[PDB]
Amino acid sequence: QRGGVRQHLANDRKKIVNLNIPFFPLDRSIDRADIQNFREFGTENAPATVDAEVQ
Amino acid sequence: MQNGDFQILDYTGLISTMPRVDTLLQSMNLFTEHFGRTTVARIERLDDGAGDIKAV
Repeated sequence: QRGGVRQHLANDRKKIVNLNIPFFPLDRSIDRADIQNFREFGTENAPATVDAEVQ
Repeated sequence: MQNGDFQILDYTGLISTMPRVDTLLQSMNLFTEHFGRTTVARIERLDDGAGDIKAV
């Protein structure tokens, strides 16, 4: 109503957040015992090799 | 070579052996060889000698 009390307005809202991150390791090893007397697949009467298993 | 299916080998060749045979007589040339025509052979022999001479 005219001549009476006024009206008022509010304000906004704010928020903040924090986060972390995970980690993913992976590893495998090699040894002589697996490449000495074994025969490479796909070939015949040929010896295995260390490089092939690394790849 | 290949041991089993997944393994390899070292190949060292072959070894051979034969039995003995003796050739002593053939080395002596002790026999004479004749070549005929049929399966039958003939041989002839002759003997001779001497005798006594009594007094007369």
